[PDB]
Amino acid sequence: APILSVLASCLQGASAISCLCVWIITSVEDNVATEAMGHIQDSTEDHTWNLEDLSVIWRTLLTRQKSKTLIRGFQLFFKDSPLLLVMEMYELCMFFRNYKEAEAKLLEFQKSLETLNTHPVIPAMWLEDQVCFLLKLMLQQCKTQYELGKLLQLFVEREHLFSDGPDVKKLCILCQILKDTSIAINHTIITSYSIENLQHECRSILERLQTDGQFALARRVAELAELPVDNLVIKEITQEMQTLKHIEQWSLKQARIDFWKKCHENFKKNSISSKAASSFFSTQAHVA
Amino acid sequence: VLSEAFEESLVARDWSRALQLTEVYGRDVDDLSSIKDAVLSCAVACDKEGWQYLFPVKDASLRSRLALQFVDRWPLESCLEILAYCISDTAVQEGLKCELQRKLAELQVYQKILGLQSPPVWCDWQTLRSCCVEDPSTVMNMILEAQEYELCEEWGCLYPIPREHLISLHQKHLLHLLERRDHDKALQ
Repeated sequence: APILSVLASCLQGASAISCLCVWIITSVEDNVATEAMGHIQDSTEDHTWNLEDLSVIWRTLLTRQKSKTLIRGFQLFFKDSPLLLVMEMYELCMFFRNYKEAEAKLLEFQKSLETLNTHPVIPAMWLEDQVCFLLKLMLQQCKTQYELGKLLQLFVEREHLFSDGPDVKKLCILCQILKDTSIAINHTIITSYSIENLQHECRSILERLQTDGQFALARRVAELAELPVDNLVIKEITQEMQTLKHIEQWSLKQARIDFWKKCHENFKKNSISSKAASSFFSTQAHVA
Repeated sequence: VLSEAFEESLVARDWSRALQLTEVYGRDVDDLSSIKDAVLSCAVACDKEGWQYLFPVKDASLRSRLALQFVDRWPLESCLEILAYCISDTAVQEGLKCELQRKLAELQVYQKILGLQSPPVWCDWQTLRSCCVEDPSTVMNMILEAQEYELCEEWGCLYPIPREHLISLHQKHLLHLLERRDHDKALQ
């Protein structure tokens, strides 16, 4: 039932930060109400709630999307205090998708967090403790790959957050770096981003770009990883060579000379290491 | 009493005082998504603010079919965004993907055309398509007026052009390309 808890938190001597657990745990579906109860240890009548059980309740509710319940309780109970807006972003994003207002309300959240800092009932630091979970939850759970880019660019400036979150800068860079490509991210970097895991993943992304031939964006992509830019140029060269053989231009001397010259011409534009160019030559030389 | 709420709030399609009575008194279970998708649909195409109601429908096939149905009344600054993630969805049947993609092509082309000059060579998607239906010569002239041949390639690719001047169009781009010694582009 859920029209009893509201009366319960109206008699003289009820912890206003308690009855919220009762409401939010007794106004959902069966499996949701049950599987969330695992955090409890004692029996039903001997489990005085505190500012800790709401944590597992919050997490369980947000996971397996159901937010129009929390975004709804926090109005009867503890009012406009900032956690409400920190969750109100989550309806305009990842459900309702009018991102321009999302940017407008997140900054209002920051301003209020700063201003009101100039005793509460949600444990002061508890906000900053738990907002960092709504963030990675709003991020990890998104499905469409192009759906990711808009959030990752929304954040951008306000990077002080995501304490253990993935590195925003390089992430948004990669996002824009495929702003129209057919590829998709893998979320493996998203959940656990590392200085080396990024490369251990992006090697496949580079190979995938290499297969299609759209080599132009490949340079920008591999640039972020600070990986060796060498073989990419040689691969583009081989692709051109096979293209010419398909046009069979290697027989005609003029095109052959033009290609062998544009080879060095472009190679200057890449400033590759000497030895790689020496090999690129000597291989065709022995072939010649 | 609770069910005399939809069947009287879908008389006047106020689908914001009727998507409430399915979330406040609804005990938000999983299968309610279909009952929500229905109303969000039936309010997609009822007002000039159609942009912001065809994103939150979970059934992807519905996203597709509705977008193809009502791409018309939209500004070229928003219909593009609406189509983008649909074409970027990973579930729609491959049959609809071709159609939605093809429409994205024309949207992009009319965007690039709509701003070559500093002001109005048209008024919107609508005006430019009407003119393309109309004498398809002023647009081709303006397209060549920047010597930006590749855009004209599409601006006729969606609109068959005169069998006479097409050669005069085609050769000039090859000339310009050769001017910088770009062999492969000229070959293509």
